[PDB]
Amino acid sequence: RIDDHDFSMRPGFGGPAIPVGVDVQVESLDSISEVDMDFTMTLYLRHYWKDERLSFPSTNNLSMTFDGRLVKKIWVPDMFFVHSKRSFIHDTTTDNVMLRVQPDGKVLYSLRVTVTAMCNMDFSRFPLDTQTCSLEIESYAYTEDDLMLYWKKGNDSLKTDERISLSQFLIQEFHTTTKLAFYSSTGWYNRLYINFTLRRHIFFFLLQTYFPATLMVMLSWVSFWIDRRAVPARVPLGITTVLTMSTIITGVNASMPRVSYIKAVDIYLWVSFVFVFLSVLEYAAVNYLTTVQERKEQKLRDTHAIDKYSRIIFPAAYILFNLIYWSIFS
Amino acid sequence: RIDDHDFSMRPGFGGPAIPVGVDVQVESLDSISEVDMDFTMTLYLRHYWKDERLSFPSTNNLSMTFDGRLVKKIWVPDMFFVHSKRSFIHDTTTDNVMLRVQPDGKVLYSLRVTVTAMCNMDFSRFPLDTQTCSLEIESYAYTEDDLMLYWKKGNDSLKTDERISLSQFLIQEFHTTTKLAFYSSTGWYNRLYINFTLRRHIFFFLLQTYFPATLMVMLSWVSFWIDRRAVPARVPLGITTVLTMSTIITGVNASMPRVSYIKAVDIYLWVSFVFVFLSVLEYAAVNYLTTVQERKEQKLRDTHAIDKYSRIIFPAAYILFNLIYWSIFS
Amino acid sequence: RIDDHDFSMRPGFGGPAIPVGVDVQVESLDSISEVDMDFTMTLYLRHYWKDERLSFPSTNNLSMTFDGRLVKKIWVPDMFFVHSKRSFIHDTTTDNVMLRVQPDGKVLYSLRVTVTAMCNMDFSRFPLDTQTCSLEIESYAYTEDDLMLYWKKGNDSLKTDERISLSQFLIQEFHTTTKLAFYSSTGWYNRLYINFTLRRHIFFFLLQTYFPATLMVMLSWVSFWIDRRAVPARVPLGITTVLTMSTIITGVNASMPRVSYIKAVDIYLWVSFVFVFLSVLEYAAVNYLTTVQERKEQKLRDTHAIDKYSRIIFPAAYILFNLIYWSIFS
Amino acid sequence: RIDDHDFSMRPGFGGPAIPVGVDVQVESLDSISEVDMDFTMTLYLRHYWKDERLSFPSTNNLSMTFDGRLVKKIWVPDMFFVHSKRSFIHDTTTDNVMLRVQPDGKVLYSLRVTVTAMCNMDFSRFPLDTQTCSLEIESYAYTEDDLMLYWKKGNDSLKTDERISLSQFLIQEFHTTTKLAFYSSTGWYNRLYINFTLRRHIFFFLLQTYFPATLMVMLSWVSFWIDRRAVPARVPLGITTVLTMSTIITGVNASMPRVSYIKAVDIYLWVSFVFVFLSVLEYAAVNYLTTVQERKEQKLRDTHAIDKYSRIIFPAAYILFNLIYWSIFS
Amino acid sequence: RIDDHDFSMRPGFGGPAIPVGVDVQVESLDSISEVDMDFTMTLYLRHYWKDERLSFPSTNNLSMTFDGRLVKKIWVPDMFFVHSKRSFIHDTTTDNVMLRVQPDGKVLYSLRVTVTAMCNMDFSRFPLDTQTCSLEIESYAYTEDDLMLYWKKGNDSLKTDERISLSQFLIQEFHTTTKLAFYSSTGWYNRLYINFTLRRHIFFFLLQTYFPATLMVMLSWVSFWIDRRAVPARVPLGITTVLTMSTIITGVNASMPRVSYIKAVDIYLWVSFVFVFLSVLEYAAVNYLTTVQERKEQKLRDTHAIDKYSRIIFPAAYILFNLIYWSIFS
Ligand SMILES: C=C(C)[C@@H]1[C@H]2OC(=O)[C@@H]1[C@]1(O)C[C@H]3O[C@]34C(=O)O[C@H]2[C@]14C
Ligand SMILES: *[C@@H]1O[C@H](CO)[C@@H](O)[C@H](O)[C@H]1NC(C)=O
Ligand SMILES: *[C@@H]1O[C@H](CO)[C@@H](O)[C@H](O)[C@H]1NC(C)=O
Ligand SMILES: *[C@@H]1O[C@H](CO)[C@@H](O)[C@H](O)[C@H]1NC(C)=O
Ligand SMILES: *[C@@H]1O[C@H](CO)[C@@H](O)[C@H](O)[C@H]1NC(C)=O
Ligand SMILES: *[C@@H]1O[C@H](CO)[C@@H](O)[C@H](O)[C@H]1NC(C)=O
Ligand SMILES: *[C@@H]1O[C@H](CO)[C@@H](O)[C@H](O)[C@H]1NC(C)=O
Ligand SMILES: *[C@@H]1O[C@H](CO)[C@@H](O)[C@H](O)[C@H]1NC(C)=O
Ligand SMILES: *[C@@H]1O[C@H](CO)[C@@H](O)[C@H](O)[C@H]1NC(C)=O
Ligand SMILES: *[C@@H]1O[C@H](CO)[C@@H](O)[C@H](O)[C@H]1NC(C)=O
Ligand SMILES: CCCCCCCC
Ligand SMILES: CCCCCCCC
Ligand SMILES: CCCCCCCC
Ligand SMILES: CCCCCCCC
Ligand SMILES: CCCCCC
Ligand SMILES: CCCCCC
Ligand SMILES: CCCCCC
Ligand SMILES: CCCCCC
Ligand SMILES: CCCCCC
Ligand SMILES: CCCCCC
Ligand SMILES: CCCCCC
Ligand SMILES: CCCCCC
Ligand SMILES: CCCCCC
Ligand SMILES: CCCCCC
Ligand SMILES: CCCCCC
Ligand SMILES: CCCCCC
Ligand SMILES: CCCCCC
Ligand SMILES: CCCCCC
Ligand SMILES: [Cl-]
Ligand SMILES: [Cl-]
Repeated sequence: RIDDHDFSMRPGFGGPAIPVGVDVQVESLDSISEVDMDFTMTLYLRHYWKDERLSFPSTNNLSMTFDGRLVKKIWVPDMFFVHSKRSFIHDTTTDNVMLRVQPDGKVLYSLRVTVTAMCNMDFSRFPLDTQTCSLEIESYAYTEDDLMLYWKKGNDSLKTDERISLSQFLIQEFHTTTKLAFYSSTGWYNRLYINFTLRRHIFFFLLQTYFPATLMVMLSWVSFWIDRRAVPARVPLGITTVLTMSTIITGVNASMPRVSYIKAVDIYLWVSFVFVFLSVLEYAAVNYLTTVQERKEQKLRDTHAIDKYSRIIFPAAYILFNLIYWSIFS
Repeated sequence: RIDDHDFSMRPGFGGPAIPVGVDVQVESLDSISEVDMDFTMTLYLRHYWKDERLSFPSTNNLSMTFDGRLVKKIWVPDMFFVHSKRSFIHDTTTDNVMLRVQPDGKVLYSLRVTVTAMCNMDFSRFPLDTQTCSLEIESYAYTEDDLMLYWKKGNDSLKTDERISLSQFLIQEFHTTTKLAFYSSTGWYNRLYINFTLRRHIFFFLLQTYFPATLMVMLSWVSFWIDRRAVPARVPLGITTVLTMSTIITGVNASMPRVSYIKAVDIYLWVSFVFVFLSVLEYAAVNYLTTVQERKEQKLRDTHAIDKYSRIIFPAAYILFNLIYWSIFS
Repeated sequence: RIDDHDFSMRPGFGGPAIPVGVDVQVESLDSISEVDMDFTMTLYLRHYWKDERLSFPSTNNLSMTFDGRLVKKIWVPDMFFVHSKRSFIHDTTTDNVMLRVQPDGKVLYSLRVTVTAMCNMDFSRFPLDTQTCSLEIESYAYTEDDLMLYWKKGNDSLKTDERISLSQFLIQEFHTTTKLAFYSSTGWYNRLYINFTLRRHIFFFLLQTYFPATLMVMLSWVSFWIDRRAVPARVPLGITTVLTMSTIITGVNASMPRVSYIKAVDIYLWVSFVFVFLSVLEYAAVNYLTTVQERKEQKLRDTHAIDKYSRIIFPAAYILFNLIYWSIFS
Repeated sequence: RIDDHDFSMRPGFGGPAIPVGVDVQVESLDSISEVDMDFTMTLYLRHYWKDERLSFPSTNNLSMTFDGRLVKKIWVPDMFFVHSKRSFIHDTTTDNVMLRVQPDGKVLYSLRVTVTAMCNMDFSRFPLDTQTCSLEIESYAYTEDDLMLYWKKGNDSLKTDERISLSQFLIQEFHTTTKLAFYSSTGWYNRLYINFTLRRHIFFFLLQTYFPATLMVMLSWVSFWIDRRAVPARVPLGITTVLTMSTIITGVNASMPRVSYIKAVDIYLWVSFVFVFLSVLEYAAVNYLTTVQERKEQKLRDTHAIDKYSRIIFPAAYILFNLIYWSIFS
Repeated sequence: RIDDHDFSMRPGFGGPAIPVGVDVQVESLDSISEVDMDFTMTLYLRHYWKDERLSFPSTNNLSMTFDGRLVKKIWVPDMFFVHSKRSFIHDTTTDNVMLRVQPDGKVLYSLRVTVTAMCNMDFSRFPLDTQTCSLEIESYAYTEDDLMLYWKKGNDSLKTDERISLSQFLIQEFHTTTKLAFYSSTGWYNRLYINFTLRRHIFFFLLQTYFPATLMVMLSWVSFWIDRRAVPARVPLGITTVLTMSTIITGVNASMPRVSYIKAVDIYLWVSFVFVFLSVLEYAAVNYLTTVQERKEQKLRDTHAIDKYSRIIFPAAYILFNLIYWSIFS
């Protein structure tokens, strides 16, 4: 009896709020953006409510599935995703819409959607960071006085596919919560949350960034073991180490997020750069002192202490730095 | 009585202009494009007007929320964003539209939209710049004689979310204004403005750009303290420092905005490059003078002054440059 | 008699399930993304079923072709692609839809669609890896009690275009299968699968990555055949070889997948890098020992063993590593 | 009286052609793509014509504004942009359409559109080039016998926003013209043209490209003043200068247009590269001659002329090249 | 008399096939993608057929042009592009559709469309390659028994714009062909082909890639003319040349197509790399032999043949390689 009723008014229009239950199955997590600070998810969204205007006579007490072109002729709750950037409903080969109605008016409605939603990421410990994210569901036009939104089975209303995986992150700790939201100009609304945690894998970053910089720092210590008389052997080695470290730094910066603070990897890289710089300065000082001594001996007419002490001081300083660093950012 | 009226005509058609009030809540600022000089904002837009054709009997003077499919059967204000590049209305899971009507005909109409709009950025002080942006709302079809547009609550009609954030900028000073606009061929219209100010964070740029250039300039000064007899040691240091500075400049230029004037960072980088070039020329001059002196000695049959004066002159000049630069731009 | 029936209800509504057969012809395989882990396909999809509501009088028992605007007036199966990211129906110059009806109600329905679908990839043997993929077809609203989905001709139902070719992969082993799916809140559904296997071509990687690293290792081995007394000849060669290998590694990393586990190419490149590093350290040790001996003889007042042994030891270790590597990874 | 007419037929159907006037205001120039040779423009397009089927009684002879849903119910001129690649009408918060009708049937119709259209470009003088572009408006379905398209006022029909600007170009000389177009299979049509000129800002390219190459040539000239007995000093400087120039050329080539002819900047860069190459060859010749003479003198048992002549010849040749180059391309 | 007919059936439904002629004017060739293997074209597509149901009384025997909203109420041929990736019809400021009807029922129907279509490119001779491409037009629903598709004027039915051009290719030899296509499940269909040939310009590659590799190979040959006693001159030169060649190869490989076989440019580049490698090995051999002879002289107590032989062998071998290469690949 579609044609006999006005479906621009909710069930119970003018009376108490109508309960609407929600059930979600998560299908996949498609991508994460560190410059845009958002994520994309595909899910099946289910609604439960009753409308006495949709009853029909039957002897079986069983639900029937209808084509889905009928959805545009009846009242349907208006859910939307808060703090989202873009979304759409899949529609091949037809709209991905299910409608099942029982003889007493109970309705099950189901959509397949894709949502891109924002989140606040902290990179102060990158690439050792851990992030938390949430997707928020809320009705748009109806306040809690007209429509009451809740999880259909409480904590049991959220399911996930076994094939959910991201190549760069470990996904854990799915759960659901609720909260009441307030708008100064419209009223009070009930929000539903889907929360989860992401843990990044660190092997790639270690192998591609920490390994080369440490190797170049250790290469800069070769200079201390070379006879100081070979100036065109010790100067080129230091300057080439500086050039290699700078090129590595640029190549790494080509792929990094940009924030108003500095990530742990930046601290590591610039400490290595300063170490190489100080090695070059030390050799310059040694050469100057040797020349001065030669001039004084001419006027009057072995390993230099600085080299033999730096051979111990430099490795100790780097080892201490690494101990503190991997005790803090473990 | 939707079917009993013609809603292609405005309320008060043929008579005085109909007042329309506006109220905006800002949800987020998504991105800033320095190449295209624009920004993307998501907001809630609310309209207020009275229409006697939409009155209905009641007892409680309370507004009732209707489905939202009636927005295409009644008259609605026609507003658009001026100097925008693209925009859309969110439509998952349905159109994000609210409609509330009071018994006497007062209407509340609400939309959720995403808009990309342009702004004129001045990069002459980059990366220390400050920009002023604005978003403009105006009616399209109706001049001020047909439609009167104003802020609903004065300067209290703009609200912002606590989660507004940008990774590169600090946002401040949201406020609203009005101004009359004129088109030669159509008439006079009234604009509404939303203004805000953006200030860039500078630590990332300092560490990634200013620090390595200073370090390379300081490394170019070691040549002054090395014995002038070691030509195959002093020449490679200068040419390698020049090469490293060139690679750093290229890597920096890869990510910068292009303008017909110079930004502060380019001034700093090219002054450093000139310093390294001059150091190479100084060693060339010393070598030539030494050779000439030796030739004179042969035909007749200590530290060269240039080095001992350059060791003082170069750091003093660079410090003077840094003082002037960081007093001008700070 | 389109106007005499209600086509919001399936044929057999209230009774046994309606059998629906499926045929597919694959037209092309468009692209593969190793970052988002998906593939794009264009195919022709065909549906077969009977509907006695679509009969008409005739003497020929021959199919008639109808315009295709009639598709939106009649009941049609609602197939969708499981685990897909986006899809669309081509619509130039009109919708690519065919409708062909026999006098007794047998219906042939055909669409041209493009689908992007996700697939999990294992990159541990990259670039020698073999990948498998599948596309899944299922009904959205009807369970196996309402709709019976099957392959129309069993194994003969899948045809492919002669022109299917990807520049990076060899495509083989197309075949089909079926499985029964379950959703905890809706019911049981029958899934159809299209399976295929990809084999990557390896010539490009052999030319671009393995060759330069081997050449650089053999170039670094030159150091052991140069007289050890030429320190400013032997040190620069090693440090420049390290710089070149780092440049090569960065250039290769620019185009490689990022996973938490190590790929074969990364193992090869970093083993080569360590070989060069060890060569530099060996020369440093030789220089130090020579200087120590000279000082000892002065206090008391030919080829060094290490170089002679390294000329044999280094190539043998590299050849053994290569044999192991190419036995493990084929 | 919309419902009493058939609006598939133009006014005057079967008789003389209906005149249509056009007036345009340009709002912005959004972007320019040198790779694809196109530009993006946003404009307001206005149409003027008379249709007596749209008359109505009135007492004040004043134009009235209608909702804009009526455009789809009445006849409208069908203008399109020739040689465009894509376009759209802005539709937030509704279609940006104005419709004003006078009591005697005169109609004003106004659209806000964004068009991307091609502009052919000659890069032979890049980056000192000047380009011209045009946007073309034409009727699709009606020939000059059915529709007469003209500029509503003349040269005064084009207005531009005060804020139109580009980050790379100076915009000048907006004006209009008309021409008659012919299609072999359909007929003759009127075209309207909007013409403008773009001139590039040179400074950025000068500083980023010409300055480094000149500095590197002047650095390669340093070799001529170094004592010819310092072979391990003179060879590295030349080879490192060549490497630096190659790196600069690659970094610049990352950003340049690709055409079948040669741009000016390529001429400058490759001439500089040839100069550095020649400097290296001259040093090689000097060393060979010195060794030959030394061997002859030993068997029998000052500055070399080539160096003293190169010190004069190289700067003079480069200065002559610059004097010619900056005169040809002005 | 639109409402008096059922236009869901083709003209002649139940009888012989209806002839449809096709006429095409090509407006532009917009882009070519070598990574995707496709191209984009904009064209005007014209159809001719007769329909007695569209006859109307008249006195002038002339064509009448209709609005184009009638296309959704009458029967229209269903052409589509085979092996296409995406396409659309331009719709600014309205649908770019023309419809003309003669009194006897003959119809001219015209569309302006943009199509992306695939092409199998062969890059063996890149960048000296020549490619052929085609665009295919076919009906979707009607077999050759129901609809006869043919060129309206034979080979004179294809016209091309005078402004068609591509920056990287020369376009030649537009012509048309036809063929009969078979589908195993549906039937036989007529296809129309639009052919063209593309020739790549090679000046860009000759300047950017071949020239510097030849220059670096010739720079490697300088070492043979340098006194062999200057080891720290001849070793650094070779290693720096190797580094420069590797950087050049990386920079050019950054942008080139990837295939399972080797392109001509990679053959040239890697042969050059091998030449530089062999020069380094030759100098190492010379140094070792000289040291061995000096040791023999010590135990007993001119230019080396290898260098003077290589001064002839290396240039001649490179010349032979170039003569063969430029004779095979033209
Ligand atoms: C630019 C580079 C690679 C380095 C720089 O210093 C080095 O040690 C490298 C070397 O290749 C070897 C040595 O000849 C060099 C020189 O004097 O400066 C340069 C030369 C060319
Ligand atoms: C869901 O989990 C939360 C975790 O804190 C818990 O507080 C809540 O009681 C749980 N609800 C159900 C229904 O299990
Ligand atoms: C509310 O009702 C009172 C009467 O009780 C009336 O005076 C007042 O105008 C009403 N307000 C509105 C906004 O309709
Ligand atoms: C709103 O407040 C701002 C605060 O700076 C003020 O400048 C402006 O004049 C105020 N406008 C009105 C209408 O009160
Ligand atoms: C086709 O016609 C034959 C008679 O020649 C008849 O026996 C058969 O049932 C018909 N088939 C269909 C599908 O109508
Ligand atoms: C049917 O074909 C598929 C193709 O992959 C094959 O796997 C399967 O074994 C075949 N089954 C039979 C019964 O032939
Ligand atoms: C213009 O308007 C005046 C009234 O101001 C009216 O008298 C006159 O007839 C109108 N002219 C036309 C051409 O409509
Ligand atoms: C419009 O003005 C321009 C100004 O340069 C002129 O070139 C052109 O001929 C004028 N056209 C007409 C129609 O007056
Ligand atoms: C040609 O047109 C005239 C009307 O001008 C008409 O009378 C005549 O029948 C037409 N001839 C043909 C062959 O259609
Ligand atoms: C059209 O021209 C092509 C050119 O190759 C030729 O093959 C074909 O036979 C021609 N057809 C006609 C009808 O002239
Ligand atoms: C194989 C990875 C080694 C990483 C070492 C990191 C030392 C800080
Ligand atoms: C044609 C390239 C061959 C590369 C072989 C690499 C062996 C480690
Ligand atoms: C700051 C621009 C310098 C340009 C120098 C050009 C020399 C030919
Ligand atoms: C200006 C183009 C030079 C091309 C040289 C090619 C040498 C093989
Ligand atoms: C800059 C190093 C100088 C050393 C003086 C002892
Ligand atoms: C070498 C540091 C490893 C740290 C692992 C958490
Ligand atoms: C955040 C660092 C600021 C430094 C100002 C001199
Ligand atoms: C404002 C122009 C500055 C140029 C500096 C080289
Ligand atoms: C080219 C500069 C050298 C200076 C010697 C007088
Ligand atoms: C398993 C990690 C190997 C790293 C070799 C450098
Ligand atoms: C790195 C120096 C090696 C010294 C071993 C005796
Ligand atoms: C390679 C240059 C040699 C010069 C002989 C005059
Ligand atoms: C630049 C000074 C040159 C002197 C030549 C004798
Ligand atoms: C240094 C060349 C400047 C040219 C200005 C047009
Ligand atoms: C055509 C490929 C040849 C490869 C030779 C190693
Ligand atoms: C590595 C090549 C050395 C040549 C003398 C055996
Ligand atoms: C002395 C010049 C030899 C040239 C051989 C090609
Ligand atoms: C096709 C021209 C080749 C020129 C090689 C020097
Ligand atoms: Cl580099
Ligand atoms: Cl480099």
